[PDB]
Amino acid sequence: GNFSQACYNSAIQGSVLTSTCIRTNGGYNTSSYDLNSVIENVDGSLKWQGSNFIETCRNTQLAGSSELAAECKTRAQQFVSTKINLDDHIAAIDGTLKYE
Amino acid sequence: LGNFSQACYNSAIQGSVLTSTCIRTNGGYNTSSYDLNSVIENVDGSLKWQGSNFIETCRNTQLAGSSELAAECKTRAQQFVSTKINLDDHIAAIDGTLKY
Ligand SMILES: OC[C@H]1O[C@H](O[C@H]2[C@@H](O)[C@H](O)[C@@H](CO)O[C@@H]2O)[C@@H](O)[C@@H](O)[C@@H]1O
Ligand SMILES: OC[C@H]1O[C@H](O[C@H]2[C@@H](O)[C@H](O)[C@@H](CO)O[C@@H]2O)[C@@H](O)[C@@H](O)[C@@H]1O
Repeated sequence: GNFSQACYNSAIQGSVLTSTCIRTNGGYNTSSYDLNSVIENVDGSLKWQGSNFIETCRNTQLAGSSELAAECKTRAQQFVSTKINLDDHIAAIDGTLKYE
Repeated sequence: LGNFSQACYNSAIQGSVLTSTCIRTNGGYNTSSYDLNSVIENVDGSLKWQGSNFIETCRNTQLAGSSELAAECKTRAQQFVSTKINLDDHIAAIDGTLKY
């Protein structure tokens, strides 16, 4: 992961991370990644190893340079605040965001 | 700058998914899909960017023209109204793949 070490100007909109990432040989590339493919809402907590969190979470934002923050529903249908460190698994490879 | 439709053909919408066949940077074609539920919200019956999960409260999605998502979305008063959003605002063709 550790995309924040290779990328700047990051943003979250919905479930999409956008960032400007350095290419292997010099310049930069504007990249995006749909985190809904790799993050699950498990009883109100954002977790890796699943998908589809955006269906039951709201108010997604980037906190700091690499944390996704949101408000997600528990199984009992109550919203709680939750965060996950995207640097755990999101990398930049030759300027493109990828899940590792 | 979005504008995928300038490089893409045979686009279709099914549920929240856009699929299109786009010309690659150096030639040939690639087909890819994009889950618009990641980045479009239903705000009181109107589709808007800067949110997510419109599909939960919208139905009858289709492609209008070459780049417009048309749908019927529920207002706060719980009635379906027609709405459209131009996917060229934010969806681009990047070397033949749809990206935000
Ligand atoms: O329904 C979509 C939802 O399914 C899964 O989440 C379950 C649970 O962990 C959630 O707390 C509640 C919230 O209503 O929904 C499900 O029971 C996950 O796959 C989740 O990512 C997804 O949004
Ligand atoms: O419930 C899912 C729904 O939540 C949000 O939409 C709200 C509002 O704008 C809609 O008009 C009504 C329709 O019932 O629902 C909510 O109150 C948005 O996140 C929307 O994308 C989503 O489908």
